Amino acid sequence: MRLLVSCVDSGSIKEVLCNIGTDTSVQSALQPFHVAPHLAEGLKAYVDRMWVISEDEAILARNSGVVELVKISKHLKEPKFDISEFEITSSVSDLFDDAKLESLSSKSVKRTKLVDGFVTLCPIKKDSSNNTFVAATKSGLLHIIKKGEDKKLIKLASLGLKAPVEFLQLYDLEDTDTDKYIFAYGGEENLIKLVEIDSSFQSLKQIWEAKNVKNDRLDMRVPVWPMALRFLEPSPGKTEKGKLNYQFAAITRWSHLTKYSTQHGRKPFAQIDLLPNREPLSQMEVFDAKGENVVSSLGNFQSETFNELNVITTDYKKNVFKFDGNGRMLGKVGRDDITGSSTYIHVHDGKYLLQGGLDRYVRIFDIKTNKMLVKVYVGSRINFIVMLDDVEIE
Amino acid sequence: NPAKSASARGSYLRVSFKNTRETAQAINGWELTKAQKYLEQVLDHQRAIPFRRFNKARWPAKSVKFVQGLLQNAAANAEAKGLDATKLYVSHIQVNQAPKQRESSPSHIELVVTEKEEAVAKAA
Amino acid sequence: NITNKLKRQEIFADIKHEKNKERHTMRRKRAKEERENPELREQRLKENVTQTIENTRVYDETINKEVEGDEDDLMRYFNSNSNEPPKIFLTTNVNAKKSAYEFANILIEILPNVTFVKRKFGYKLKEISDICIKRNFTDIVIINEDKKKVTGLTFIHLPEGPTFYFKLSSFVEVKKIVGHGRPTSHIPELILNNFQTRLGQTVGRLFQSILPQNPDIEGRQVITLHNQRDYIFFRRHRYVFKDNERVGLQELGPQFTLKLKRLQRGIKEETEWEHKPEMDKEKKKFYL
Amino acid sequence: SDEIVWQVINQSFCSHRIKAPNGQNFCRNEYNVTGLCTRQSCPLANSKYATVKCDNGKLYLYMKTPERAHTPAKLWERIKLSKNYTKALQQIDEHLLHWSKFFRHKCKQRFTKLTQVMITERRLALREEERHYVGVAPKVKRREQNRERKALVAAKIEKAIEKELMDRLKSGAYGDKPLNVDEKVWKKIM
Amino acid sequence: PKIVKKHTKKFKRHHSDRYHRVAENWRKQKRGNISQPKIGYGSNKKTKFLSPSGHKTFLVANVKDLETLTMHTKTYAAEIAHNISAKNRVVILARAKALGIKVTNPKGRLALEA
Amino acid sequence: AKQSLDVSSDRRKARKAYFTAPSSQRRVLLSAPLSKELRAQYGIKALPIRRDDEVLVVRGSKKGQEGKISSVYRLKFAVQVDKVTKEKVNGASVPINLHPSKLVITKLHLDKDRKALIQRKGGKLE
RNA sequence: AUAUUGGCGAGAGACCGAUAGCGAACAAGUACAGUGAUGGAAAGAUGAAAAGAACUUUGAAAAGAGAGUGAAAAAGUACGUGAAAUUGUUGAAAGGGAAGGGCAUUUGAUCAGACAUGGUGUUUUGUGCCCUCUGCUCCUUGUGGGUAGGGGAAUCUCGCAU
RNA sequence: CGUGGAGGUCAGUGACGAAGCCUAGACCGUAAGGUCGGGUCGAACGGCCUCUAGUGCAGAUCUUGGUGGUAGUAGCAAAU
RNA sequence: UCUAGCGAAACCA
Ligand SMILES: [Zn+2]
Repeated sequence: MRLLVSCVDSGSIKEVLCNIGTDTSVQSALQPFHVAPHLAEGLKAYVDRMWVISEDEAILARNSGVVELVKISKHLKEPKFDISEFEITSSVSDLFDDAKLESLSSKSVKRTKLVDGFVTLCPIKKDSSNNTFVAATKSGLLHIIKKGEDKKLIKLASLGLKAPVEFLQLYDLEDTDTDKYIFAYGGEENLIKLVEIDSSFQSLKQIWEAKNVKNDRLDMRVPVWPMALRFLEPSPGKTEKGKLNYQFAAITRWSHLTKYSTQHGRKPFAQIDLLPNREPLSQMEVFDAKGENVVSSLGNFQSETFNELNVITTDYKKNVFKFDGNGRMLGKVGRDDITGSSTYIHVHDGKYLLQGGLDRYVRIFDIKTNKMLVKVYVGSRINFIVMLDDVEIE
Repeated sequence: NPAKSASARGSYLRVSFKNTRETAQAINGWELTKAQKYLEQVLDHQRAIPFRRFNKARWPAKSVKFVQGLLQNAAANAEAKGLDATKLYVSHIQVNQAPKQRESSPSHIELVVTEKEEAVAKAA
Repeated sequence: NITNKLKRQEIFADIKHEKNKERHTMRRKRAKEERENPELREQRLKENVTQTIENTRVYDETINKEVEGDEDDLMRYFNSNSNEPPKIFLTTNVNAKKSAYEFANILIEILPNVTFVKRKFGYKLKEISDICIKRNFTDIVIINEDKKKVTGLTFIHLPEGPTFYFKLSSFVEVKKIVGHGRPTSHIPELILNNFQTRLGQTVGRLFQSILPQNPDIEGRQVITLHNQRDYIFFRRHRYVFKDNERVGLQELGPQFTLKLKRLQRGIKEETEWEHKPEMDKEKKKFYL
Repeated sequence: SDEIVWQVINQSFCSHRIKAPNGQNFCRNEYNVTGLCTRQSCPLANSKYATVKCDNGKLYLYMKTPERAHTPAKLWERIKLSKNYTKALQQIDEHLLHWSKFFRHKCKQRFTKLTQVMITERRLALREEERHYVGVAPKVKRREQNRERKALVAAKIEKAIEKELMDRLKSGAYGDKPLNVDEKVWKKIM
Repeated sequence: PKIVKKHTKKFKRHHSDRYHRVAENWRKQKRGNISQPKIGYGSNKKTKFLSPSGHKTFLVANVKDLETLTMHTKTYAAEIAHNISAKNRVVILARAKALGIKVTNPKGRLALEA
Repeated sequence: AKQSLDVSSDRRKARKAYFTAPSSQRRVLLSAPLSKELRAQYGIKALPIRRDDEVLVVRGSKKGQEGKISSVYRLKFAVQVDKVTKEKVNGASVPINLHPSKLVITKLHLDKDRKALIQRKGGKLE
């Protein structure tokens, strides 16, 4: 297994070559074959988001608003294996706008001040040879980055959204042939909104907005802080004329799993208190219980049935949760081994779980058996990991 | 403070309890080496153990033998802890009764020896 | 075997008696043989080693590992600047009693540029943080008292610095100390002990930042924070550099015990580390 | 039968009835308006009955008729009360028209109490909570005390202080003839 | 109202200090310097069973018992039973402050951490 | 409940039966349930454990461990599995006396008596 | 068909819970006493697991002290829990051949002593069971109960938030 | 008013600590007594309506056990 | 005759 870890405390990446069963916490256990620091740029500019294009290049998100294309090589470690060496080829800068964020710092739930981050780094198109990628800020700035034919990153557009955008998910299910580019986004009292952008990437159109539920048991307004989202297949049966054909699910801050059928309408037809006392939730991943890969490359759950949906989330404490489509807890994941708030989790290939957070520990978990596969100390706070191909050296 | 303090404990000690209480009250609050030299003078009948409650000053040998055995034990424990010998004075001592039969009156002797403190002259 | 009470007690006590007889004779015979030869004494003590818990701790890679980006993080999340002294803010919790006021008065003399407030009802922590930022306080200290006893401490570095919640267990005043000593205006030196884990180095850099730098060498005063078994001990002392090469001490001000309960990113935002009793049951990790 | 049922409930075992230290009695009957178990109070002893009672958010007037003495599943009739306090008291007086003074009076009282409880709960939900309650297990407390004692006795911290002070001194870190150390003693080190 | 107590002290047996085997409960003997219990010391019927807070106490085991004091808040005061576990005591306290009932013994088996 | 008169429900009789049991009855008492896989293999839930077979631990402080049984300590109603030991401060090793109700058998050691027992209990033995 | 404080077995108890219950829950008709006939005790609880304290050291030896196991030695084969009588040390006070309490008050020491922090009216804006339109559903069929979709607060109005 | 046991009930309490013990801690009872805090502790126990009794102790030179002073005294096979 | 060691019982609002 090869891993690339965005290491915050160094402001770098680390390449990890380790086999199944590697545990750094025990001397008797398997030790990792190779640990490689790369591209250390200080804590002010740590890696936010990485996009691997198949092998030879990766895409980096700075905290300085800079998006970087990096050439990836392999060279022999001098049990034999190649290690990887990194070379930045192109960079596009100046994509953050903290002025609205310090402007909105009064109406803010968190106690710390607000700074911009690249929340979304992904292609716009499910088809390959896209060379047209998106970069989403917390400031609502959506940037259209083109890989040039001279192999140079060039920005095409910089469009605005509403203020704080905690998350932005693209819809990649069906009809890649048609030029229809659907995404959703939301944030602190910023409703989940479906927006189509034009395929010429010069204009967007907000096509849908959610609506809030009625008042609670205490007749209070329910606070709106959605945290994450994925898409499903649209509604089967008869479409209702002029509603929309979209079905998708989301995780709020206040422990609500919220399901959305646009055929039903703008209000949640289903909202679930997952945890007592409205515990904060951080990320949201979707998975098959048997480790199967049932999602898109952007992770959208390729089914129509909300009851088939199974999710994994994290709080701001040390907890990793599993839930069904109804909110019943399928279990806790590696609860006895983590000690930190898992900042980052990810379902890799259906059957592996990337974990890394404040614990300074990279944890490959099994999806199906719920067993820890690999534990690695890295010496840095973790916010993002990509997993390369499985290698099984010796 | 447990750090600058050693301890010695004796249990079930088949001695006359009343005589041991007197000779333990005689030794309290003394420097360790001076108290041991005093106990040596007791064995030569040079200086006697004064009797206050259970009574004039005798020389009860069997009590003093076990007492200085515990004093050697506490000194060895202090040196294993690595304390000063000259600062080391007995601070606490207590005798109480052991159970009667397993008519005799045995006892539990214990003592705590402590380094004498020395203060620091303040600067400016 | 035997289940009668008085038979079994007697038999096992006599077995103990014969055993301790034999052990005394054997150590005395070894003592005679090591009177003769000082080699096999050394061969015994090299042969068998007295196991202690300090000897046997679960291996951690955080021990003796360098911190990545330690200087930028050290200026970032900590106030580590000789140019900028810290504004320290004392935040004694709502409806405080007299005991926490006395402990705050103690803590005045420890910390530099320290400022006290009496909290009032209805001020949220974001509002307080905003006001302390506008007044350029760089860290706030919250005393949590309960039942007229100071039980908890909270440390927050203000420019989005990390939150620390320590549990104070045992506290001794100055007057209950026998070797009393009188502290002076002189800035003490500082001692940090056994902070070698990565979280321990984080906490050590925390206390290194919060405590005043630049000690007064004239007034021979020192403070100390010892770490043992996830129990840190605060004391403070006066120097006697003896001719006999052992420095002499007098425990000047108050002593207490702290234990980190919670280490959180930011101003109560996300928790890096917590304490649990299920962590305590393993009894050999000692998360420092 | 109501007075027979009442004297059974009174002179023998009312399962809901709770006995105070004062001597006063208290029904745990969920429909009972007053807390008490008295002749007017037990809903079991009376067939005409009414009660302000809240289901999750909304407050409902619950009516009990002698007409439905049988069929206790279909027993209670429910009326949604208005959020206007005045209008809901008017609704109470409407549905309790030609009705006795006790049920209307105590029913208005219970309505006011429940609405003010709603107000205080909204307040406490909005109220900031720094401290949270922790009960401490005695097992945990004893481990804390004894292990702090074992750590303090184990670590002879004073000797290690003397060690690190000699380490800082011999390492340097004080210059030539420091103000800490006497000059003769420092020359003995030198 | 103004609570009269009629007897501050306690009523002890004659010669109760003179022997350790003799208890301190009132037992009738079968000088006059010993206060003897009698019905004249019985307190006023309005003032009887009143705390110094001015309430009548009421033992509460769980939340359903606490809800029985919903209407009589100013008259009574809830007291948590001695054997309630600490998980339930915080729930009882939150529910009681929601109901606005004075708890006689808060902070029993409980501490406030952070 | 108890329908036969010849069955008794006295606690004192039941404990006196339990603690004074002969060893042939004890191996019937010392029984462990099979795995879901072994139930899918043979169609049978629980079996008298012996020492030659292989097991996993599903409760206790040593939960999620496994091994071959070293020896069945029938006198203490207990069973020493190999490699689940406490290592003393001398360095020597002593196994945890496990209890077969807290164990799940993973790999059976099949014998002719064992195969015939599976057959008489209705097993679909391969 | 009847009796059955014995034998061989069962099954029960509004029985006693280790000074009780058989003398005997335990190596009890035992130890022991009597020449004998006979009489006849006391004595239950480490822990979940002995994991029963490796090793160093004092120590004739008994016992220690470091150390460690254990969730707990505030469980160390003197062992669940561990009352009183009584003993030792320290602290405080009093006494000088002083005895105790009752009342009442000082002094000294000491403890308790809000998770209290709201209500009323007005105003700003926002939101929803508020308004409007379009539904669905349960019967106790009414002075009902639940529930959906879209729109609006541009105006009114209620509740909520502000 | 209190105690052992029994029927019903509180979907009573309880390993986040029952019962018991201590409590120069508070409260309610005229009292018999009851309630809570704290400490210790480790596995069961209470309130209410009834039933039932081997059901309430300071003495009986009561029974059994434990511990005093006498007293380091008498005295040295007083048991060894 | 003294020391040391061992060490009672009678009786006891
Ligand atoms: Zn009633």
